[PDB]
Amino acid sequence: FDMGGYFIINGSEKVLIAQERSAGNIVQVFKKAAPSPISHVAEIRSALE
Amino acid sequence: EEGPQVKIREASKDNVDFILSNVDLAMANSLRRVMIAEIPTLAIDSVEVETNTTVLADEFIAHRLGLIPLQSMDIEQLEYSRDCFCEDHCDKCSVVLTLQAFGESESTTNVYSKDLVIVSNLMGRNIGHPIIQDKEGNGVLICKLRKGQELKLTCVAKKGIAKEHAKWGPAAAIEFEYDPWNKLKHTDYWYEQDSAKEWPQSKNCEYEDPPNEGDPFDYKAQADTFYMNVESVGSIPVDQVVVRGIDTLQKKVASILLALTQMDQD
Amino acid sequence: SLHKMSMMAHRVKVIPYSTFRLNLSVTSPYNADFDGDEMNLHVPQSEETRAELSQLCAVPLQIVSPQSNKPCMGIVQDTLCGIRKLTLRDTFIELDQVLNMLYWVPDWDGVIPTPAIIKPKPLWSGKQILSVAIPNGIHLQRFDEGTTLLSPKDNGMLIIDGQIIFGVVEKKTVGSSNGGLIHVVTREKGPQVCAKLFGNIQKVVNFWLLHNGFSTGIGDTIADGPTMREITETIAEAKKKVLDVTKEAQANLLTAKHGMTLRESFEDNVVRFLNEARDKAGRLAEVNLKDLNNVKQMVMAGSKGSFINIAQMSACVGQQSVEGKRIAFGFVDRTLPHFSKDDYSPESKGFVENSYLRGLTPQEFFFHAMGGREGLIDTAVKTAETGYIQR
Amino acid sequence: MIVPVRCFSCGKVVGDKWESYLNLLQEDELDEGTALSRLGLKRYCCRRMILTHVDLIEKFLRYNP
Amino acid sequence: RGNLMGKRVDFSARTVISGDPNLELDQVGVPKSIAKTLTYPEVVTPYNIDRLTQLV
Amino acid sequence: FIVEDDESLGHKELKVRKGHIAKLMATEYQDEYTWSSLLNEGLVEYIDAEEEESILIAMQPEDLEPAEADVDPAKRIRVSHHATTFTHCEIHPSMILGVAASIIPFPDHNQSPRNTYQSAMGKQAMGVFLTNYNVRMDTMANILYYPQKPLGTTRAMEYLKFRELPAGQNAIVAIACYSGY
Amino acid sequence: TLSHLRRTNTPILAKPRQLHNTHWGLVCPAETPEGQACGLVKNL
Amino acid sequence: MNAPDRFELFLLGEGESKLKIDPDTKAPNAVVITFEKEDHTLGNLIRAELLNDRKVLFAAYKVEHPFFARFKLRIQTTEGYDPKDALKNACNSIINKLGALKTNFETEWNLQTL
Amino acid sequence: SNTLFDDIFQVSEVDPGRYNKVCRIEAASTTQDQCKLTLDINVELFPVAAQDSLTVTIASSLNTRSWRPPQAGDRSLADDYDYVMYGTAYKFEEVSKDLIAVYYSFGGLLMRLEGNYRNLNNLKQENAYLLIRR
Amino acid sequence: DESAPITAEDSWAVISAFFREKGLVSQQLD
Amino acid sequence: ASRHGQKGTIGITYRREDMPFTAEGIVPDLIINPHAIPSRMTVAHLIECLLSKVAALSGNEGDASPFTDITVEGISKLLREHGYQSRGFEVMYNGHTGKKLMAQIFFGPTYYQRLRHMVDDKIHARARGPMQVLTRQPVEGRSRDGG
RNA sequence: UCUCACUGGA
Ligand SMILES: [Mg+2]
Ligand SMILES: [Zn+2]
Ligand SMILES: [Zn+2]
Repeated sequence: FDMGGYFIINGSEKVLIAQERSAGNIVQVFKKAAPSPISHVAEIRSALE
Repeated sequence: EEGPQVKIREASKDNVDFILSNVDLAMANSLRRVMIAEIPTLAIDSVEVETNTTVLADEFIAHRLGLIPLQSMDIEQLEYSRDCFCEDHCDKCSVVLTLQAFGESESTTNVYSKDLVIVSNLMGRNIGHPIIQDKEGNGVLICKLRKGQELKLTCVAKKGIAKEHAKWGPAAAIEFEYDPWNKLKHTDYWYEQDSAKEWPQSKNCEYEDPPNEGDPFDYKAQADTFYMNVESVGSIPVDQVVVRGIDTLQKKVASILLALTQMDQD
Repeated sequence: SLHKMSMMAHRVKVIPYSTFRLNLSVTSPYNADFDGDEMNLHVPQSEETRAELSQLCAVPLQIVSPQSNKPCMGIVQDTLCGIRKLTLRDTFIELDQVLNMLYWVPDWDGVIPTPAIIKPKPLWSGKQILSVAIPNGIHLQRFDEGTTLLSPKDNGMLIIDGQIIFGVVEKKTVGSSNGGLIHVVTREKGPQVCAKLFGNIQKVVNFWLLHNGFSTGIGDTIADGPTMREITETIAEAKKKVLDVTKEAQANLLTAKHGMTLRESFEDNVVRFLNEARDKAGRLAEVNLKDLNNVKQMVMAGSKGSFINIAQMSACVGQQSVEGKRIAFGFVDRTLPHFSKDDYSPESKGFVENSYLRGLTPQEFFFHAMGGREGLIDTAVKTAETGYIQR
Repeated sequence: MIVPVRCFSCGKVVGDKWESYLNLLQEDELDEGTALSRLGLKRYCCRRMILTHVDLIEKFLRYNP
Repeated sequence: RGNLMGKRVDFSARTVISGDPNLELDQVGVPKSIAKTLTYPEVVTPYNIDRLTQLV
Repeated sequence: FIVEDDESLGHKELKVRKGHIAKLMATEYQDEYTWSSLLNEGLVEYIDAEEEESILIAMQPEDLEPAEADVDPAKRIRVSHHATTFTHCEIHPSMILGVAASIIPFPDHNQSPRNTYQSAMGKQAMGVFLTNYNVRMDTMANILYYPQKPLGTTRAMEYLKFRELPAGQNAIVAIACYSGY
Repeated sequence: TLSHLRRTNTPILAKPRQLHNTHWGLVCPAETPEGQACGLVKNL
Repeated sequence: MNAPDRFELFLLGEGESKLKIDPDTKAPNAVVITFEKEDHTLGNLIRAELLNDRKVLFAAYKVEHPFFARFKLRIQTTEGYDPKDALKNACNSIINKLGALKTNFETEWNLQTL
Repeated sequence: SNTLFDDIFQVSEVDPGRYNKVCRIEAASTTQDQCKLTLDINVELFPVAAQDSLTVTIASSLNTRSWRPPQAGDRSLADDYDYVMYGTAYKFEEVSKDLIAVYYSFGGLLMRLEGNYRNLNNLKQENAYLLIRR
Repeated sequence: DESAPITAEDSWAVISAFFREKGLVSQQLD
Repeated sequence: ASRHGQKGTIGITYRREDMPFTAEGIVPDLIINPHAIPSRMTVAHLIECLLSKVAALSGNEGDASPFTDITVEGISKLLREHGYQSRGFEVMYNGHTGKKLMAQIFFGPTYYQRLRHMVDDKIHARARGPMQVLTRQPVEGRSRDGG
């Protein structure tokens, strides 16, 4: 009834947490506040995967 | 007669049921309490294991061993190992059991109650028989093992009552209920619209009459006409447990009188 | 640690079975509970240290609280509901049980009191045998609504010297209250007489509860049939009201009072009519229920719960929320894909229709999961910021 | 595991009943309220032991000497 | 802030709690094995020299 | 599921049908018709939140598809259909709970922070953890001497293998003050 | 162990600790430990 | 560690008088006796037969605390009557009813099938 | 140690509102017109419906200390009415110059009794009994 | 008739074939 | 702990003559607080007890699939057809007097969970153990008897 | 021999 999904690093059963983030390469626009000369700011994360 | 009349209804080898009428409330309650707790009984206490490779623990298996009920017809002539003045156990305060179960049949080698052999000299006493109440004559399911596994014990069984433990209780779920048609107003049933229809028409309503609705409220009557259903494990039959229980209750009230004679002379 | 009462002193009574005890009415100002929450133990060391702690920091010296000039202790859940059932007039007691409780009081005067009913038979209206616990030189008077000496409700009070003349015992006598009986006991006598008051009332109501009993269950939750039908048609007329004001919003003829636009002037009307209907249906349920409703008995006790709690468990759950608003679209135009786009029905905006009895459709379950995770957000930030503001 | 000796509330032994109840289910496949009525646990608080109890002993004894 | 305004102390005891109403308002039920290890250094006093020598 | 109306019964209907389920029942009896075969049959559609931007599900297919051309008083309240154009269908909404949070018998009645407390606590439940326990050499294993399947059996326990490997017990409970403890 | 395997981390009075309506059916709507990790670590 | 000698509920250690008897300061002829190592069984039995007499005016038991095993009973009899004699009349009424019960029940055991 | 005051009443309404055992009652004054009694009575031992005749007596005597059991061989008592109850007067509220109403508590019970010629009779005495037949 | 409109109890078998096709560490293995 | 957040600790223990008992001669094992229910409103606990009673009596098993259509009226009819009270009530007996309690008892079984945090794993007491080196203070941590 | 990291409880 073990199903696995886990490694063995030096005998330890270490288990990787699925991480979580937001990419760029999608339309992103904000509403920046009073300490700025920007009223709205668009953005990409131009990150080459 | 004079006081407590007994009118036994349906009974069995291991079932008693009786109108115990013209007795007092706390008398009935004290009786069911002493027959729960206060009766000595032989069962396995000390466990010495030599070797074990089974899938169960030594301590777990010893706990089952303790929960095995043996024959306890002859409890009166067996000593406590505390009041016996020997070296920690003898053949009048202790019952030795020895069990070696090996397996070679290659399909679920089993171990049950009836494997126990009383290697201790019982001195001709009706004690220590593992109670095969089984229809197919096997006993409690003790252990399961294979080829290389093995079950090797050396156990000592002793006396005691249901207050040290639960392992020395042969009592097994003793009931007590009086006066179904409640003229005593000891309990008003929870109800939305009608308690007589909502709450179910109970079991022992046959013997005492329905309470004749149109009457004013009686205050004088005490607790009468009790219907105490008893039971047992089978270490002693169900008459002898009521016998030894009333005997031990009588003995403890005699111990009150013993303390009174201790008091009024000194 | 948060106040003067956050530490106290008590005598030692060595026991087996390793826990730390405390009496069940000092577990209120400690703000502890029996979920395994932990307390420490500091043993003072010099002679004068022992003198200082024993003469100041013991509990009866602390009883009246400086926090808002009230008593910080009182009587809590089980003892409280038990004394609420006990001082009812119906609690007629036999002979030997009066004998047993009068030994159970640790400072009985050895005086068997005169039975208030001796017509043939010696009985007791158990307020009187409670009165032997209350020591001498007392008065209190409350006059709740129409209590003018001929109470058709036995609500209020009157005490003379340890004789309850009339009235139930509840939280606004034996708990933490402004005209607290514990307050009057401490002022008229002092701390050790107050400390013995707690022991008397505790063990008296303890024995009476052990040989009477108080339970509760689903029978305290289910209302009667036609009244549950009235509840459901009442919420139906609430949705009739929200349907009329939505169809008045469709025509856009909504007189928005100043402070908000038309949409939020519609929103406040929807929320107000919704929760007004909720609490009207809750009152309908609460006056449906009869005396044998045990949770209603706990409500009039004041141990736990509220009229809102019985209203939630019977009539309707009500209105979920996140951050003050009702449910706004995490998507565009809708809170859930099971819903249409651009819905200002309350059923998508976060109304929940049935109480905990009938259940949860999964949209309601998700709304309620939001409404609870919001509360876990607020504890998991306010512990940090109130701890900094404290220090 | 094993069915417990002396079903905890009452303490009447029911660990005798397991093999007979096993062959009663595998042999006749009735409703288990009637099956335990045949093996006679009248009170439900002890009927719970045979209706509940899960064996893991066979999946233990598959392994190895 | 760690060693000067309140630190880790001696003569300390920490456990779980439990309730009882049979005790009283100025009473706390200490375990026997804490009582075997929590202690008090009181001076030799003639007022209970018998009981103190009986304790030792 | 996929509930396009590709059958001439009139109004809109499912594309999954009972014969496919019966072929799945033959696949139960194997214990040739796998979930990959269900995908390649074109019956179930992998949907993210981005595709969930522009759909309109139906929850219970034996409720929400047809129209009404009597009611249980002690039952919950389902709302309506203020639409007709439903495109996909929930399998069973009792899958949206998690691993630990679906072991809850009857979460249909709680106050949801209590469920959150259940998800916190139920991790810490102790009993059977695995099956190779006498073989492994790990730290802090907590074997219950007598495991017990629960009385509440949510069917997620079955595929969850909880009813095969539990970690607690039953007992008998009453709810009344007894002796002030 | 199974819930430990299907668990989700996130690094950083704000909105991301909430239970957003996009989590419907994907994230367990009633699991997160207490403490400062409230609202953020999620499960499927 | 802290689970005590479990046999202290009924047996003893070194040197306990199984009773302890004292007068009382409230009323004429009131005597409190504690009984060690018994319970509500023996207590309720003694108190129930002690209720019945007219030569007693007050008698009541309680337990102190269910950790330890000892419990108290206080009796005020009438004037001149020895309260220990009230006790003696009550407990031999107890042995009276117990023996009559044993006789009747054994007779109906024998005079019935199986 | 004598009978303080006796009286004769009819009954208009017994009111068992909210209650199983204790029930209030209202006195129809088939006497001189001044006397009126509202009274919580325990109908568990005293089954009383409307229009009974009740001879209510104050009777602070049986011709303090502990109360012995009532020793069913013999007692010195005036007990042979139906109804013996015990309690306390507290306050005699002034509706003076035509009447004086008296207000009593029986350890948890309520008595209001009206009328005016007992301007000398009763007191704020601790015990104040009650004795009713029929 | 194989073309029946379904109940929810069929979906339990759907999930049955789903899980006993994959398992529960599906994204780990993927 | 239970399965719906009614976690707690073992208050005090009795044995069965002190423990209460019922008209069929059974005892409960664990009794809870009646005030623990109606604040947190965990009606799931009551429904689990009730349906567990019906199922464990009749031999079948209660559908604990959450969003089904099980009614309390359904569990009520199936319980009353066995013969206790329709909402699930009973009458238990005191263990000392054996008096009929004037109210009733709600009764049933329920799966309970043993979790961690034992009494021999939260106990800590220091009376002058060893010290540190830098500050020479009382040490911290249980496994070297910290303060 | 402890420093740090990360879990865990309130
Ligand atoms: Mg806490
Ligand atoms: Zn020997
Ligand atoms: Zn059992």
